[PDB]
Amino acid sequence: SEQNTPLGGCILADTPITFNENKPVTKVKVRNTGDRPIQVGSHFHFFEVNRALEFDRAAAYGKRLNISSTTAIRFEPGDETEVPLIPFGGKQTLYGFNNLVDGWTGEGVVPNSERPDKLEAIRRAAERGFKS
Amino acid sequence: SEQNTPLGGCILADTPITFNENKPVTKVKVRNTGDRPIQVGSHFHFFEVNRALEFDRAAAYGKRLNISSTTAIRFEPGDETEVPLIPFGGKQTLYGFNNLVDGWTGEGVVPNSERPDKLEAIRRAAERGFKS
Amino acid sequence: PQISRQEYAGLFGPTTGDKIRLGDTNLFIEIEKDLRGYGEESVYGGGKSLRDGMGANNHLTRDNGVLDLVITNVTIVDARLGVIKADVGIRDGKIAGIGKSGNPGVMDGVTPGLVVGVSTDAISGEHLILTAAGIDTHIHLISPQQAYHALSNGVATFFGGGIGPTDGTNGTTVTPGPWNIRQMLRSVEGLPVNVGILGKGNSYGRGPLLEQAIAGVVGYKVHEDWGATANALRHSLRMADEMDIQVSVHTDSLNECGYVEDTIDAFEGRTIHTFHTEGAGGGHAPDIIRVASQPNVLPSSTNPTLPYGVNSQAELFDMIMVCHNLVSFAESRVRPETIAAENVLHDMGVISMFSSDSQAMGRVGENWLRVMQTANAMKASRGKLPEDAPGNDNFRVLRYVAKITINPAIAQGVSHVIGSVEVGKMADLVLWDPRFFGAKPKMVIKGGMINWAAMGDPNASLPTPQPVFYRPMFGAMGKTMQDTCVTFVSQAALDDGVKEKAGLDRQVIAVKNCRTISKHDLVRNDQTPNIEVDPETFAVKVDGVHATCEPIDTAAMNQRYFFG
Amino acid sequence: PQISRQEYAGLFGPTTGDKIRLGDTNLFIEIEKDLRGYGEESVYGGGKSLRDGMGANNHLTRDNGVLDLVITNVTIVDARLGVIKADVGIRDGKIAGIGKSGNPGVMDGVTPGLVVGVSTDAISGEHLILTAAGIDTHIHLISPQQAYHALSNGVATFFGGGIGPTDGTNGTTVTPGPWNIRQMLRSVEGLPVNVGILGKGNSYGRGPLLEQAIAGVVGYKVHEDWGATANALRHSLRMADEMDIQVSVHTDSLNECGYVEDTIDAFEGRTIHTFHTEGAGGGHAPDIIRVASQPNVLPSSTNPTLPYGVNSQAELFDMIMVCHNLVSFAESRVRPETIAAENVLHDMGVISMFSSDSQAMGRVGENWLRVMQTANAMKASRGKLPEDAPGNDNFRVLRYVAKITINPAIAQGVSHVIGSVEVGKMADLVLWDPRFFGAKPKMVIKGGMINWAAMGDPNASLPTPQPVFYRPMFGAMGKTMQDTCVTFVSQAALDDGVKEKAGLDRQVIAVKNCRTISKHDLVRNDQTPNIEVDPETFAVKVDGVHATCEPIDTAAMNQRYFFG
Amino acid sequence: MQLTPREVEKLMIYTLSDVAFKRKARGLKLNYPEAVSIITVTAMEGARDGKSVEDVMKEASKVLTKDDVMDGVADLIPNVQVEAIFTDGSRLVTVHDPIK
Amino acid sequence: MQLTPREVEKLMIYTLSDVAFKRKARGLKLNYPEAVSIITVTAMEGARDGKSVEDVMKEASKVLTKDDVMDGVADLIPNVQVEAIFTDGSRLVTVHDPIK
Ligand code: NI
Ligand code: NI
Ligand code: NI
Ligand code: NI
Repeated sequence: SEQNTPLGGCILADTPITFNENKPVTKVKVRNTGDRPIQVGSHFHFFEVNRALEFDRAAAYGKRLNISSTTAIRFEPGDETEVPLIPFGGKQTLYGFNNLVDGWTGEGVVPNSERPDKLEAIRRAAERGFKS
Repeated sequence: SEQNTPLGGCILADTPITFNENKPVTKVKVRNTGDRPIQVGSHFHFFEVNRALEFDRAAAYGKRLNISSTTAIRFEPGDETEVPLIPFGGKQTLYGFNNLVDGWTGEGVVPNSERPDKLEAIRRAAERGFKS
Repeated sequence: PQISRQEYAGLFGPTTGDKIRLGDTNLFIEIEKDLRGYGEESVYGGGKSLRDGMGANNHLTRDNGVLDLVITNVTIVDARLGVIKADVGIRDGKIAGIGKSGNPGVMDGVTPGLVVGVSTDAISGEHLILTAAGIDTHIHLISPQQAYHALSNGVATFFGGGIGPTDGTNGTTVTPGPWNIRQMLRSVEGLPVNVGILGKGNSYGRGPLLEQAIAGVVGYKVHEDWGATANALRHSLRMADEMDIQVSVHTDSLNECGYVEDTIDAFEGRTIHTFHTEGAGGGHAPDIIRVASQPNVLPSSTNPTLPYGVNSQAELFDMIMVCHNLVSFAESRVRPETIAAENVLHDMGVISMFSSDSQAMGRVGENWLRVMQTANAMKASRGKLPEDAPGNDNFRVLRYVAKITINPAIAQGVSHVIGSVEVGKMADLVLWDPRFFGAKPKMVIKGGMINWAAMGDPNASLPTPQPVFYRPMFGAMGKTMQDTCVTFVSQAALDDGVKEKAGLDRQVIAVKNCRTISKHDLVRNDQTPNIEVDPETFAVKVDGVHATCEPIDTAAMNQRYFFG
Repeated sequence: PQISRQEYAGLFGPTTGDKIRLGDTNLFIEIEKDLRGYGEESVYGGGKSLRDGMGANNHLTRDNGVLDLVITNVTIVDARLGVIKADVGIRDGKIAGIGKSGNPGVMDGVTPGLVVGVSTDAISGEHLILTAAGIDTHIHLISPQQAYHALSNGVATFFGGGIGPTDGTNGTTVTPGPWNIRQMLRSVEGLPVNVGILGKGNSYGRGPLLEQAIAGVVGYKVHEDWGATANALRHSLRMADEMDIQVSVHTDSLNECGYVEDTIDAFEGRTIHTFHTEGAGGGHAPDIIRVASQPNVLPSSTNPTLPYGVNSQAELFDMIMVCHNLVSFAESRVRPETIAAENVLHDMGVISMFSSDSQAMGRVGENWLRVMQTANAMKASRGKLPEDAPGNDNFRVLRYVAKITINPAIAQGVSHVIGSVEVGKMADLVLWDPRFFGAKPKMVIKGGMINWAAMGDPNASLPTPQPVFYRPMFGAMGKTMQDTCVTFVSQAALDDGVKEKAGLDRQVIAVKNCRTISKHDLVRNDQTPNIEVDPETFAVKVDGVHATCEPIDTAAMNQRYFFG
Repeated sequence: MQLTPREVEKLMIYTLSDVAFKRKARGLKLNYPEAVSIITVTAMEGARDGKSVEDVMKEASKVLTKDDVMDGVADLIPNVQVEAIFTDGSRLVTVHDPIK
Repeated sequence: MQLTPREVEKLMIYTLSDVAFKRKARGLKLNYPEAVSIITVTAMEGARDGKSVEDVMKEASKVLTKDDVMDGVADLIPNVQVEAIFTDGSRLVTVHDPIK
């Protein structure tokens, strides 16, 4: 109310917050095939997560988890979880992580074909050991 | 309308412009006692106008003409006109003109007395030849 | 007291709610805001307000922040400030304030920094429009005289390249190599416009690019004529990101090493400036226009296709066939469908900048003219933009203005110093009579001095007697012309002492913020829709909607105004 | 996806529409604007967003405009920006941007200039309030240790004078003459606060004033103790206008050469700063308060009368009687009626600044505390200001904040560099926990480095373990303390080479814009009403309305929070 | 012929008005530059012919009509000014509202 | 009249073509500059007259013959180009092999 708020407290409105609303969502199925727990955050390039995670890696190309900024998803050993994926914004330029892309992850301009740098990436994942 | 405006023309709204609304107005009577025309502008310190103008000089202390910025009033020889007067704004600091004030022209803080620098000014006008 | 609008206007010009016709167009601007109160109006003259101890301060030395110049009672048309009525103030060749000017001794409401004094000169803006000076991003340095044609249409900054009328310059915006760059830097000292120079991007290692960077370029130009390869692109952009400089492109028209999609992939999501985005001026045929969908692309059109007219196809056909001393390259290069599309996309905010392509298919002295001509043709065909306000054309006008002002600046990383009428910026300004808006300016103010103006008989008893023609002024004279003009360079160059090394007397300013920008940073022209082009009929669809309009017979601001 | 406010807040703090309680007060602030979107929220940590190639850029060198520091998800309480939620960015010890921070490679909507990178450190502002650091205009340089008490209440700039505990300093804010000034400039190099020094104004010709001006003062202090004569005033102000420096005054309490009206006339409509405007701290008795009606007067109060409490009369009585080693001077000096009036006038925006009068009747470490204490006592007694919004206390709070921030700055001609959270300004900032707002800050950021902080056991495994007490930090260390601190001076001095001559390692910055300002240039405290004081009963009427309120028994942010 | 800058400048006027007079005689409606040319030269030629400032003024205010110009040009030409060389010297001629 | 550099430059064309047209009317066979002048102005004037680029082009490719020029001039004028101000704006006109 105001009469009830603690010292330094907040009076929060009611309306929920809506985030990532515009962005197209890809669901992938993720199995942890290692013996150790794996935890992945909101802004990590899902494509490039721990080799031991087995999922449709091609589908995670240019993608992140569609969760709250700063939060994470925990993949315990030998468990299966479905996760929502969304594309990165801005320029869709991804440098670093596991050095799988080190570039542009966008779709480009041709609907119903793949860019060759994507197929390169995907091939390279495969032979660096990134489970699909 | 729009269909009728000349090249580069303006379509003016209707509402009149109101200026100087807050400011207290002193009417003075002005006679030109010289043989030559006298013309005074909007921002001139009325107190310090041409010696040949005869009016209540004390009443024009800290004052200007309550007319449109950039315009003027013409006082032809041997004619009498009533003029509206208003105080200057800002800091009410008047330097130059005929070197009658070269300072502060405000009222100050005491209602129903005059500041002594005003009385000085007024005396000095009198003996420099500024007709009252 | 109370005064009629009509009487007020006559004294002071238009105020909030008043509407101004921009020439012989059907565009009407409206004053949004009036910053300069009522009753204390600052005007220069005999018997007026900016006299000693009255509107003008007479006791303050200049170091109290008294102005060097004041432009009074002016209508500001700017893409960031909008449509306002204000006093504008200049100090140390910079915009110090926009607001109410005068003497705080005797006046209420003087904007800080807008103290008029002993130091101050004056310009009467009452019946005038003030703009930022335009910026031409696609200049071929073929002829030094272009500068004069430019100033005469309200353009005061050139970005491009060349080395005079060589075959390479006739075709491309390149100043190749450190010798040629040095030479060209030194030459432009003689010009009354700001300049930044572009280099040749078509290189395999870092060496040849770095060279030119240090020598002083602001950019690299990738052109078909020298090879518009994936290699070129890739290395140019990688260097650019290193050097904080821009890359401009003229793509492969022949589809030799690729299609547009492959070009796009060569960009590798990296910031890039795309010249003549439509393709009449060069580019992947028929469909270079699809680059306008991408967030990393900062798109421009050259000015000969804008507006789209009845003589446009005839002209262009014949032009290429001489440009390339030549028919299936021709009718594939020159596409009515995509030209119309360019026009529409402009109006949508999908193509973000106008440019000339000076004496390489476009018109250096027609960028402000054509912009206005386009806005007006488009109002006619399409009506009001959805975001327009019902009584006025502000939204529209302002979109268009961004195209020749702030958007070019942002693209080349000079919005920190030029492109808008905003506090802290270089006073690179243009004054116009509404009657002549876009076409024929009154004056150009170049670094705080009047450099260029419409001036009649120097022997006459006034400045107005005939013949009135454009002439250099004192800012265009002596050592002041260099003092008041900027030579844009790379930070690399700046840091290496280009100013000393090259012996430049110009102001030398480092370009900055070129590589972190995207389409969405552009002002009023930030739209990234889906663009599709039909490889048979060249028809353009924008989010599935056919993008066309019909050619104009009659242009505004055109045969009425010009003998040319 | 969709998230609850409560969950959002817990992660990121409050957003637009959310309300925050400022301590144990009844003041509630509300977030007006949220500049940092939704879904791409920049936070430092393990497994969070400001990691390499994700929220942080990992490929850009610093010369691309990457930040040196970022303060994330913070609530900005500033007198010019209002109450907003933003990311704040610092570069080269300056505020580069307020907006959305991150990596434009992977993020939409990053404010230009707010690129987080390899260069960037981070502060988590989620549950924090960010203010401008306060500015104390009435410092007696009695004790160097005052600086520590000040930093510990969120004050980082001192204006005043002295030469340590001399009888002249104990009574006045004067550093007399060029020797003493030089000495004092040199000394303050050892202090972790910004400083400008005041000189002795009581002089007959120009000589003795000019002397001190060149030696480096920012002002002249006119005090009764050395003579508060018409002569003093007049010559001080005339010089001031010449030198672009300020004049502060402590008027004649005895009415020896005049009454208040005569003092007023000595000002000669010239800009002036009036200390302890109420009179308990000095001034024309009973009625110095009437100077708050004048447009040329920039009024201040010292902090021991604010708020007005039940012990206030007892204290003050006894204080003077020792201050002046002394009863009809006493009970005429100490007036319940005018003290109450001071409180009201504050709330009205008629007295424009708070100050300390450090160890000469006020409390250097209580300006932020007392301000808040006053706002809250006044809400209680008067209710909502008319301009308040019904659900919140923003209008009010912000009035009060202006008093210790932007208004002092403007008065002393340093608003160009300090006093507000605004782009282009020196990062002189304070971080607060809402729970502790006004009372006990988290940290002080002084020239872009943390100089002062609440720190526990340096041997501990965390920074939080007990005992937690205020301590210098690295910005307060070594050569950085000088690098990050400003010594304000006259332009005269600057131009004469004060920095070399005096051998100062501090930043040396010229004061500017002191003489063209008036009461109306003040922020949220720009009111000039008619003020009348009854020479018998000392009753105050403000536009004919009796100006009083009742004393408080209990202060907020007081015995709950402090052992002192 | 020892042509001074003022003399040379005036050749521009003569050249544009010749073009303008040819166009008007084809029935073309004149533009701004062209119209200004014709009024200017009318004055100038009057001066040379020995007329008064007063008389040339009249003459020049009557050479062009609304019909003879393109719509709007009037709005572009409120007045025309030129210095001409009269029998008594160089003099400024203002021609007020020449397109009636 | 607020003449721009482009406007002023075009006065040269008008002056040389007037001379050229006088010469052709005396029966003089034209030279290179003169011939280029006549073709250029023909276009320019067409533009002003309201014609299309297409139409002016034809017109200009027909104004001069082999007979009307000095032997060889044809070889010197393979094409002529000028920018003219059409109803829809400034446009480039190329005139191909104008001396037939
Ligand atoms: Ni090109
Ligand atoms: Ni080009
Ligand atoms: Ni005091
Ligand atoms: Ni004191």
